This record gives sequence, C-alpha cells and structure tokens, in this order.
Amino acid sequence: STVAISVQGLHYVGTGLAAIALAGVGLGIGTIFGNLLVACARQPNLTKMLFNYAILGFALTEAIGLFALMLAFLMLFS
Amino acid sequence: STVAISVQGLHYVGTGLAAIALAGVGLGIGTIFGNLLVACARQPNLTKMLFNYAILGFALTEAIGLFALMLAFLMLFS
Amino acid sequence: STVAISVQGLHYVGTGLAAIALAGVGLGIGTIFGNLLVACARQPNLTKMLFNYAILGFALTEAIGLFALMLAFLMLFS
Amino acid sequence: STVAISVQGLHYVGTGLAAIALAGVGLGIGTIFGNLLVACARQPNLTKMLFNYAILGFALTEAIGLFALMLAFLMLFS
Amino acid sequence: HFLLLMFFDFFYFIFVFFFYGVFCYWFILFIFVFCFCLLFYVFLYLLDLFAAILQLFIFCNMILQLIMDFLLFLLFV
Amino acid sequence: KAAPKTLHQVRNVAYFFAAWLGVQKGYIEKSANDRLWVEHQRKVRQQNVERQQALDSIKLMQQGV
Amino acid sequence: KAAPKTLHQVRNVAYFFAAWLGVQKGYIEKSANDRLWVEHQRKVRQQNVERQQALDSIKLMQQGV
Amino acid sequence: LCNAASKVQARSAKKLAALTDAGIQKTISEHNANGTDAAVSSTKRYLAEQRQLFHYRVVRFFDECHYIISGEYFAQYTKVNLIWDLRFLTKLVVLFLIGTVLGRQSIFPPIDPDSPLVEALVTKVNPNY
Amino acid sequence: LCNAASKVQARSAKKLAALTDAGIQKTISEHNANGTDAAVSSTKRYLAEQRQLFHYRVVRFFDECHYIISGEYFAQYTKVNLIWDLRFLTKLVVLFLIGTVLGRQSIFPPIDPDSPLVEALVTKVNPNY
Amino acid sequence: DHVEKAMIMRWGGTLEDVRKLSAKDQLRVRCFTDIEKLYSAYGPKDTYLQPPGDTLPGKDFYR
Amino acid sequence: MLLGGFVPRRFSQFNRDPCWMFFIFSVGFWLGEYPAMMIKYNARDLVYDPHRYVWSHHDDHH
Amino acid sequence: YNMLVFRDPKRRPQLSEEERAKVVVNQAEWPEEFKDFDPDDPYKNSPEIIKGMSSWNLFLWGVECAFIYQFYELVFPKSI
Ligand SMILES: CCCCCCCCCCCCCCCCCC(=O)OC[C@H](COP(=O)([O-])OCC(O)COP(=O)([O-])OC[C@@H](COC(=O)CCCCCCCCCCCCCCCCC)OC(=O)CCCCCCCCCCCCCCCCC)OC(=O)CCCCCCCCCCCCCCCCC
Ligand SMILES: CCCCCCCCCCCCCCCCCC(=O)OC[C@H](COP(=O)([O-])OCC(O)COP(=O)([O-])OC[C@@H](COC(=O)CCCCCCCCCCCCCCCCC)OC(=O)CCCCCCCCCCCCCCCCC)OC(=O)CCCCCCCCCCCCCCCCC
Ligand SMILES: CCCCCCCCCCCCCCCCCC(=O)OC[C@H](COP(=O)([O-])OCC(O)COP(=O)([O-])OC[C@@H](COC(=O)CCCCCCCCCCCCCCCCC)OC(=O)CCCCCCCCCCCCCCCCC)OC(=O)CCCCCCCCCCCCCCCCC
Ligand SMILES: CCCCCCCCCCCCCCCCCC(=O)OC[C@H](COP(=O)([O-])OCC[N+](C)(C)C)OC(=O)CCCCCCCCCCCCCCCCC
Ligand SMILES: CCCCCCCC/C=C\CCCCCCCC(=O)O[C@H](COC(=O)CCCCCCC/C=C/CCCCCCCC)COP(=O)(O)OCCN
Repeated sequence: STVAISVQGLHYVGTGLAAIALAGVGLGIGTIFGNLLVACARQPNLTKMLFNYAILGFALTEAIGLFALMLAFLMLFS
Repeated sequence: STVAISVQGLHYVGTGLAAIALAGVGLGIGTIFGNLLVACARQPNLTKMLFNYAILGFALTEAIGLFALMLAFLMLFS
Repeated sequence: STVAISVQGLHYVGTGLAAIALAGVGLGIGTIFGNLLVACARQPNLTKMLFNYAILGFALTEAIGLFALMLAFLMLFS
Repeated sequence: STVAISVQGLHYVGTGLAAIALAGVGLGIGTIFGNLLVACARQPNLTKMLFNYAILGFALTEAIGLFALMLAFLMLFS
Repeated sequence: HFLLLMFFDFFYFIFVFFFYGVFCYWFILFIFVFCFCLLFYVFLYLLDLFAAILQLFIFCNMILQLIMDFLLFLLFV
Repeated sequence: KAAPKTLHQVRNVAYFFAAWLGVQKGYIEKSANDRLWVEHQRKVRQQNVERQQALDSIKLMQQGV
Repeated sequence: KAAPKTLHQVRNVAYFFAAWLGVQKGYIEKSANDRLWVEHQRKVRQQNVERQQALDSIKLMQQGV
Repeated sequence: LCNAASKVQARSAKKLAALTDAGIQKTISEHNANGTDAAVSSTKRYLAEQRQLFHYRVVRFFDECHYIISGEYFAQYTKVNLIWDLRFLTKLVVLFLIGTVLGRQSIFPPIDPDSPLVEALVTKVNPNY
Repeated sequence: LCNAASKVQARSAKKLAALTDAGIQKTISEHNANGTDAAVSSTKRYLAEQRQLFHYRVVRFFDECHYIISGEYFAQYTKVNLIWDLRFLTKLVVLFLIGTVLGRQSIFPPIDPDSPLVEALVTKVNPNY
Repeated sequence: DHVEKAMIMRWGGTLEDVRKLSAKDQLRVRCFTDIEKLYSAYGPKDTYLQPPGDTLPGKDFYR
Repeated sequence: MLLGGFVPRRFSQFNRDPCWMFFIFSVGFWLGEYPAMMIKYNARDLVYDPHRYVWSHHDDHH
Repeated sequence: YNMLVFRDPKRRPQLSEEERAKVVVNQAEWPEEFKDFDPDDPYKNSPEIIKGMSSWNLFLWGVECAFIYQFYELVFPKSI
C-alpha cells in the first residue's frame, strides 16, 4: 500500500556530501602551487607568467568548487 | 503483503553523491596546470601551444564535471 | 511475517553513486594531458603525434565514464 | 498516506561529512610545503619569493577549509 | 543525447518563462545566465561533433586491431 | 567644434530612463500583489484542510469505535 | 510616367485592411462573449430570487397563519 | 465608388502640382520617369542615415553630458532654456506614469486579498476580462 | 564609471571617423561647426518630406490600382513577383491574427459561461489579473 | 498522440467526451499540455501534484 | 570539411546569395518563435486545466 | 573573417616583393562589382539576388512565419 514519507533531516546529509567535493578542489590548488614553486626554481625568469597561469588554474578549479558549493547551500536551506 | 513506500528527502542524498564527482574533476584540472608550469619552465618558448593543450584538457574535464552536474541538478528537481 | 516492500526513492541513491565513477575518469584525463605537456616540452618535434595518442587515450578513458553514466540514467529513468 | 518525519540526530551526520573536506585541504598544504623544500634546495637564493607563494597557496586552500568548516558548524548548531 | 535533451529543456524553460527580466531591474542576472547558456550550447555541440567522429575512429580501430593481432609479414628477398 | 545649442540626446536618454523606472515601479507593485495572493490562497487551502479534518473527526466520533 | 515597378502603397493599404478586419473579428467575438455572460448573470440572479421566494414560502408555512 | 476615387485622385494631383518646392518636384519627376516610389526612397534614405549616425548620437550625448556637468550650460541660462526644461520635466513625469501603468499591466493598482473590494472582483460580469 | 564612459566615447569616435561617406562626413562637420544636431535634423527633414509626399502616395496608390486592375501587372508576371506576393500574403495573415488578438484583447478566446473551464476562471490565484 | 491522450484522460476517458467540448476548450487544454512540456523538470510541481485542500477534481473524479 | 564558399561579411550581405537568404529566413523563424512562445504561454488569459489533477504522465509511467 | 564557423578563404600570394612592386594596377579594367576591392569585405558592392529584398526583410519573413505557426490555432481552432 502507499506510504509517502517526508523526512526533513535528510537535507543535511546531502549538504555534507556536497562539501566533500571541496577536498578535490583544495588539494587541486596545492598541486598547482606545489609545482609552481618548482617551476620558479627551474626558470626564475618566468616568475610572472607562471604566476598568472597558476592563478588561472586556481580560477578554473575554484569555479568548479563554487558550483559544488551552490548545491551544498541550496539543500541546506531547502 | 505488498507494501509500498516513497521517501521525499532521498533526492538530497543522491544529489550530494554526484557532487563528489567534482572532487576528481577539480583535482584533475589542478594537475594539468601543475604540469603546464613545469613544461613552461622546461621549454619556455612554448608558452602558447602548451596553454592551448591545457585549455583543451580543462574543457574535456569540465565536460565530465558537467555530465555529473546535470544529474546533480536533475535529481534535486525530481 | 512476510512483507513485499517496494521503496521508490532508492533509485536516486544508486544514481549518485554511479556519478562518483566520473571522479576517476575526469582525474585520469587530466593526468594524460599533464604528461602530454611534459612530453611536448621534452621533445616538441613530436607534439602532433603525441597529441593524437592523447586524444586516443582520452577517448578510451572517457568511454568508461559513459558506462557508469548509462547506469545512472537506467536507474534515474526507472 | 501523507506522512512526515523530523529526525533531529541527522544534523550530526552532515557535520561529520563536511569535516572530510579538510582531508584534502590539509593534504594540499603538505604538498605545497613539500615542494617548497625541494624548491629551496635547488634555488636557496629564492627562499623569500617561494615562501611568499607558499603562503599564498596556503591561504587559498584555507579559504576552502573555512567554507567546509562553515557548512559543518551551521549543520551542527541548527 | 540525453545531456543535450536535458540542457535544451532547461534553456527553453528559462528563455520562455524568464526573458521578461530583461525589462526588469534584475536584467543583469538574466543576461549572465543567458550568456552562460549560449556558451554551454556551443560547447556541447562542438564536443558532440568531435566525439562522434572519434568514436567511429575507435570503432574501426578495434576491428583493425583484431585483424592486426594475427597478421604475419614476410620480407622480400 | 562649438558648444551644443541643443541637448536632444541627453533628453532622449532621460526619457528612456524615466519610462524604465516607471516600469520597475509597476513591476515591483505587481510582484508584491502576486506574492500576497499566493499566501492568501495557501491560507485558504490550509483552512479548508483543517475544516475537512474537523468534519472527519466529528464523523469518527459519530462512528464511535 | 512609366508603369510602376513596385506596388508598395497598395500593399500598405492591404496591410491596414487586414489588421482592421482582424480587429473586427476579435471585437465581434468579445461582444458575443459579453452578451452571453450578461445573460448568464441575469439567469443566476433570477434563480437566486426564486430560491429566496421558495425559502420565504416555506418559512410562511412554518409560521402557519 | 469610381467617381469618388477619380475625385480623390484629382484633388491629390492638384495639391501635388500646387506645391512650389523645387526639390520635391524634381524628385517626383525623376521617380515618375523611372517608375519608382519617392516616399519609400525617402524612408530608406532616412533609415540609412540614422544607421550611419548612431555613433554620432553617442558622441553628441557624451559631449552634451560634459557641457552640462562642466556648468557651462547653466552659465548662459535664459528663459528659453527654462521653458525647454519645463517641457522636459513634463515629458519625464508622463513617461514615468505610463511606465508604471505598463509595468503593473493595469490602469489601477491591484486589489489586495485583505481589501474589502475583493467582492468586486468576485462579482465580475465577465470573469474572462 | 568614467573610464568606461571615456572608452565608449573613444570607440564611437573611431567608428564615426572610419566611415568613408562624403555626405555623412560633410553633414557631421557642418553641424559640429554650427553646434547643432545632425540626427535630429535628418529626422525633421524626413518628416517634412513625408508630409509633402502624402498626396504623392495617394496618386501612386491609384496608379498602382489601375495598373493591377488593367491586367498589365499579370502580363509580365515573373518568379520574383511570385516571391514578393508570397511575402505579402504572409504579412497579411500575421496582421490579421494580431488584429484579432488585439480586438478581443486576449491571446486566447474568452470562455463561455456554459463551458466546463469556468472553474479555471473561478480558481484564479490572482483575480486582479 | 500524447496531446490526445492527455485530452482523453483528463476529460472523460473517451473520445466522444472530448468531442463534447468546444474547439476553444480543446485549445486551452492542448496549450496547458504545452506548458507542462516547457516546464518539464524545472516548472512548478503543482501542475500535476494536487496541494492538500485544493477544491479541484482529483484522480477518482470519473471513476 | 568546411573548406570554402560564399561567406557574408555581415548581416546586410546575407541577401547576396540565395542559400544564405534561405538561411537567414530560417534563423528568423528560429529566433522569432521564442518571443511568440513568451507571449502565448505567459498570457494573462491562459488558464491551467481544471482537470490537470485527474491524470498526469507521472502516474502513467510510474 | 568568420561568420560563426564559416571562414572566408584567402588566396595565398604567389609573386615575390620585387616582382610585385613592378606590377601596375589599373582598376579601370576591373569589373564594376570589384572596385576598391577589400579582402575584409569583398562582397560590399555585390548585387542583390532580388532587388529591394533586404536581409532584414527575410529575417522578418521568418519571424512572421513562426508567429503564424504559433498563433494560427488561437484564431482558427479545430476540434479533435
Ligand atoms: C496582447 C499582446 C499581443 C501581441 C501580439 C504580437 C505583437 C507583434 C509581435 C511581432 C509579430 C511579427 C512581426 C509582424 C510585423 C507586421 C508589421 C510590419 O512589419 O509592418 C511593416 C509594413 C510595411 O513593410 P514593407 O512592406 O516591407 O515596407 C516597405 C517599405 O519600408 C515601405 O516604407 P514606407 O515609406 O511606406 O514607410 C511607411 C509605411 C511603414 O510604416 C510602418 O512601418 C508602420 C508601423 C509598422 C508596425 C505596425 C504593426 C501593426 C500591428 C497591428 C496594430 C498595432 C498598433 C500599431 C500602431 C502603429 C502606429 C503608426 O507605412 C505603412 O505601412 C502605412 C500603413 C497604414 C496605411 C494607411 C492607409 C489607410 C487607408 C484607408 C482608406 C479607407 C477607404 C474606405 C472607402 C470605402 C468606400 C465604400 O507595414 C505594415 O504592415 C503596416 C500595418 C499597419 C496596421 C494598422 C492597423 C491599425 C488598426 C486598424 C485601424 C483602426 C483605426 C482606424 C479605423 C478607420 C475606419 C476604416
Ligand atoms: C494599458 C494601456 C496604457 C496606455 C497609457 C497611455 C498611452 C499613451 C497615450 C498618450 C500620452 C501622452 C503623450 C506622451 C508621449 C510621450 C512619448 C513621446 O512623445 O516621445 C517623443 C520623445 C522625443 O520627443 P522630442 O524630445 O520632442 O524629440 C525632438 C526630436 O524630434 C528628436 O528627434 P530624433 O531624431 O531624436 O528622433 C529619434 C527619437 C524619437 O523617437 C521616438 O519618437 C520614439 C517613439 C516615441 C513614443 C515612445 C513612447 C514611450 C512610452 C512607454 C513605452 C511604450 C512602448 C514604446 C515602443 C517604442 C519602440 C521604438 O528617439 C528617441 O526618442 C530615443 C529614445 C530611446 C533612447 C535610448 C537610449 C538608451 C540608453 C541606455 C544606456 C544605459 C547605460 C547604463 C549604464 C549603467 C552603468 C552602471 O521620445 C521619447 O519620449 C522616447 C521615449 C522612449 C521610452 C522607451 C521605454 C521602453 C521601456 C523601458 C525599457 C525596457 C527594455 C530595455 C531595458 C534595458 C536595461 C536598462
Ligand atoms: C552578423 C551575424 C548575422 C547572423 C548570423 C547567423 C545567426 C546567429 C544567431 C543570432 C542572430 C541574431 C539575429 C540577427 C541580427 C538581426 C539584427 C540586425 O542586424 O538587423 C540589421 C537591421 C538593418 O539591416 P538592413 O538589412 O540594412 O535593413 C535595411 C532596413 O532595415 C530597411 O529594410 P527594408 O527596406 O526591408 O524595410 C522593410 C520595412 C519593414 O519594417 C518593419 O516591419 C519594422 C519591424 C517592426 C517590428 C516587427 C517585428 C520585429 C522583430 C522582433 C522580434 C525578433 C525576434 C528574434 C530576435 C533574435 C535576436 C537574437 O521597413 C519599414 O517599413 C521601416 C520600419 C518602420 C516601422 C518602425 C516601427 C515598428 C513598430 C512595431 C510594432 C510592433 C511592436 C510590438 C507591440 C505591438 C502592440 C500592438 O537593423 C534593424 O532593422 C534592426 C531593428 C530591430 C532591432 C531589434 C531586433 C531584434 C533583436 C536583434 C538582436 C541581434 C543581436 C546580434 C548581436 C551581434 C553582435 C556581434
Ligand atoms: C474564386 C477564388 C477565391 C480565392 C480566395 C483565396 C483566399 C485566400 C485566403 C488566405 C489564405 C492563406 C494561406 C496561407 C496561410 C496558412 C496558415 C496556416 O494554415 O497555418 C497553420 C500552420 C500550422 O498548423 P498547425 O496549427 O497544425 O500547427 C500548430 C503546431 N503547434 C500546435 C505545435 C504549435 O502554420 C504554418 O505551418 C505556417 C508556415 C508558414 C506559412 C507561410 C509560408 C511562406 C513561404 C516561406 C518559405 C519560403 C521562404 C524562401 C526564402 C528564401 C528565398 C530565396
Ligand atoms: C499590445 C502590446 C503593447 C506592447 C507594450 C509593452 C510594454 C511592456 C513594458 C513592461 C514589460 C515588462 C513587464 C515585467 C513583468 C512581466 C510579467 C509577465 O510575463 O506577465 C505577462 C506579460 O508578458 C507577456 O505576455 C510578454 C512576455 C515577454 C514578451 C517579449 C516581447 C518580445 C521580445 C523580443 C525578444 C527578441 C530579442 C531582443 C533582444 C533585446 C534584449 C537583449 C502577463 O501575465 P501576468 O498577468 O503577469 O500573469 C500570467 C500568468 N498566468
């Protein structure tokens, strides 16, 4: 027979999962600054262009992290 | 017996799981740019072709993340 | 007692789990291009050839994600 | 039928999951402060610039860490 | 094709039922969303065009690999 | 290039801006009214549900199980 | 005065006439609908009057003068 | 049905011949010789000019804004400018009111559910309108 | 807020200088020297010409009607005329539909009182609209 | 086919019942079906989920 | 393979080739069908079906 | 230049600078369609296929066809 159930607390669980993705982002960041330093040591003359490309790396990875965070916040308030 | 149950909040759970698919996407993008810097340090004259290939890699990885995000938003609205 | 229970929302959960597969696929693709850059800065005369192989690798690696994605659709539309 | 439930304890579970986001974050920092050392040995003359870039990367990762921490605390005191 | 269908449905929805915001004070949000949708539209079409050809290439490559695994070549003397 | 003897273009832009601001005033007013009516309909449905529940309760008492 | 190479003015007049005829179609439709609704409201009022008269008659019988 | 048409054509022909503008008559004669339409040609020339003058309009707008902001406009202020500004203000007010009416898509403000005038809405003769 | 304005003005100035139309440049130079507006002058010239060409339009309409009625138009009928007539028919249909919608002041036909859709009218969320 | 199915199921369950309506009513019904199509997964869910307390007919209306 | 052919420089040149004339006509149809849907499906007098809760595809496919 | 993904082909030069400098240009021999020829706009003076038929007119024709397609049933509805 039919039983429709609306469990309110579940929206917390999913929110937490949406935050786990942030790890794959944050680690992502370090990698870019893990290698940037090495590059600056290998070719110190390009300390500027490499910095800009890493910042672009941060932007693209960071953008993926806000897309996940939007799902995290939407389910926390709904 | 023939019991049947429908639960409302479960779509918050699955959605969150799909968001975790952006952890390896994030990371991956990270990795590309990391290597890019080293490459630009090893062969500084190739600052544009390597940038183009990095953009291509980001585009493909973003397509995968987007494949996942479609499910994440779709279950959240089902 | 003996109850034939049919829960409806579970198909979301499984679907989300399938999306986690992409976390590898995405990452894997990045790895390829990472090495590609390190390979183009180590022997640029082969760039075009290398690019081709990378694309082949991308097409093989991506294939796997699709499998997972298919399952998601099957469970999400059933 | 029409049924609705409010499981309070779930607010803990989500708070735990968000904490896992720090796992990558912390790891990311390590990667930075790993390569930094390898970068300082090769070019000890550039310790200051590399140190500044490492601090920048640490702050960027800490941003994501605070995002996850904010989610966890909100789901803890709510 | 599933992804294309879903994205097209979303674009139709927002385009038809939220274009009036162009005449409203939140027009900038709609313009941002619309530009993002156009970008996503072009990106998806390019990706599908490339993927179809590449998948045919691999389909034929698998068969040729089967054939090549059992071919033996003699040397002319 | 002498100073402009007329300010036609500034006046045209001002006309557009005035009409646009009026449109925004009207849109805000209409949106507020729509939200009010949505809330009113929700309250009406809730009252109808409560009335039906009360009727069912009285019928249950008449049933006397 | 050579023959006209274009028929712009005739086309413009035809455009106006087409729009005007469409307007007339819509106006006729709306007027018919309004007349129908006026008759419906009149019937509703008449039914209400008859119901009130019947109620008054029953109350009169209950009065029993 | 034909006499009226002939009379109208004759009247318009007389009026067309009456005007003593050299340019208008020259254009009419040229288009009659070529069999083309002068009015449509005028419209196309106008739209072409306006298409080519759009950025001129933008430059003029910025020049006028600088002229007003610099205070030079108010230095030579006269009564004629006051008349023009009053006209400008009147148009602004009327445009704001029309914009409000179009924005709410109603001449009158909408009735709130808690108002006692809701009965009026319920007792509409034609609910479609 | 000021840098953007300067950039827009510079871009429009470049585009204005780019055009290689002798008449447009001459008019722009003359109006800049006199301090007047070229676009507004163009609009006034256009409206004056159209005011002076109204009876020309009437005469042309009657001439075209005679040309069509006499059968001379169909004698030289070609495919291009067919294309133009198809365009004309399409515009006529669209104008008729728009006219109907405006005449009844509703996109959809109004609901009759005896229709079962009257409930929909009664259950409107916002009776004002 | 989908449009006709919706019309038949929502207005009697038989073709004759639908034909008992006028062309204008059928137009309204078909355009509502189009609305549902355009919403799909993003429109409001009250187009097919009856809120509690709603006075409109339910699923057992014709049964 | 996208090798060559007539390519209009701007909108005004689409009328210099019959194929691009058909293309711009089709583009007009494509882009103009959206405003029509905005007007038609956001109309004031558009009313939801009273019997929309009698049946839905959701119950059918379930 | 480009129109979406359609790129205008460009002829490769075949003459060297020395030989090219000795070439005398005489536009009087050129066709009227190509005078003041510009690689960035080679079809500016190209004739219209139909005289008086603008690109905007065709675009508007398509828009009107779409409006008819969507609005005809609103004025002439038909029964199932
Ligand atoms: C609720 C929301 C609903 C929304 C619905 C959707 C809304 C629309 C969305 C978009 C839809 C798709 C696009 C469709 C576009 C269609 C329009 C279009 O393209 O137009 C261009 C088109 C010309 O294009 P073209 O052929 O390429 O032109 C080539 C050259 O450029 C030619 O250049 P030119 O130099 O010729 O330029 C001037 C030209 C161009 O001018 C324009 O462009 C005009 C404006 C264009 C837009 C018009 C839209 C019309 C829509 C319906 C009405 C809405 C209000 C419009 C207000 C207009 C104000 C000016 O002027 C005209 O077109 C003149 C037209 C009027 C002719 C007047 C002649 C009257 C003679 C009467 C004699 C009677 C004698 C009876 C004797 C009987 C004896 C027994 O012009 C028209 O179609 C004109 C239509 C005018 C209709 C007016 C109807 C008014 C209502 C009826 C009259 C009621 C009062 C009077 C009653 C009197 C008693 C009888
Ligand atoms: C329900 C029924 C309700 C019925 C209510 C009653 C209905 C009316 C009944 C009668 C009432 C009494 C009469 C009142 C008449 C008032 C109108 C009048 O006389 O006009 C002549 C008057 C010029 O007369 P004048 O000063 O003697 O001219 C001298 C020369 O003849 C000058 O000659 P010219 O050569 O200059 O000729 C061209 C001139 C003349 O053109 C015209 O005559 C135009 C048509 C005139 C009638 C307009 C009526 C407007 C009524 C409201 C809207 C209704 C729809 C109108 C559709 C018009 C389509 C073209 O063009 C203009 O006027 C251009 C105006 C537009 C300027 C565009 C500039 C935009 C810049 C934006 C920059 C933003 C940057 C932001 C950066 C921020 C950074 C943080 O022009 C106007 O007033 C223009 C008003 C335009 C209002 C448009 C509003 C549209 C809605 C808002 C925008 C929403 C979409 C866009 C949003 C974008 C996001 C921001
Ligand atoms: C480069 C890329 C190209 C495309 C690539 C492939 C596709 C890629 C996808 C995207 C494509 C975008 C769309 C194509 C571009 C269209 C615009 C254009 O360039 O036109 C040039 C065109 C001039 O080119 P032309 O070939 O030299 O034309 C010569 C003359 O036009 C003279 O022409 P004629 O000799 O044939 O004259 C015929 C006749 C015919 O004239 C007319 O009929 C005038 C039109 C009247 C309005 C009718 C409908 C208008 C359409 C609106 C809906 C459009 C929906 C689709 C738009 C999508 C945009 C993305 O004219 C007249 O008689 C004079 C008109 C006088 C009447 C004025 C008053 C009108 C009142 C209207 C009343 C109705 C209003 C509604 C309320 C009514 C309530 C009762 O400029 C205009 O005419 C523009 C006026 C309208 C502007 C707004 C139009 C909609 C929005 C367009 C946005 C486009 C964005 C592009 C971004 C690019 C960034 C890099
Ligand atoms: C004695 C003799 C008497 C003769 C009297 C003659 C009276 C004539 C009266 C007017 C007739 C008009 C007929 C045409 C209009 C028909 C409208 C109609 O049925 O619409 C319904 C149909 C739609 O039917 P529908 O209503 O089933 O579709 C609705 C579909 N849904 C519900 C999904 C939205 O409309 C159309 O299909 C319109 C298509 C466009 C029509 C115009 C075509 C013009 C040509 C364009 C192509 C060529 C372009 C070339 C460009 C490039 C050139 C190089
Ligand atoms: C006879 C027509 C006269 C035209 C005058 C128009 C004046 C309008 C000025 C204000 C417009 C903005 C209003 C903001 C609120 C609109 C809300 C809305 O959608 O309401 C619709 C009115 O909206 C419409 O019908 C039209 C929607 C949008 C139409 C778009 C017109 C054509 C646009 C062409 C776009 C092509 C590309 C141009 C690009 C330019 C910008 C980049 C009516 O329904 P409601 O009573 O609110 O309730 C309905 C629910 N049952």
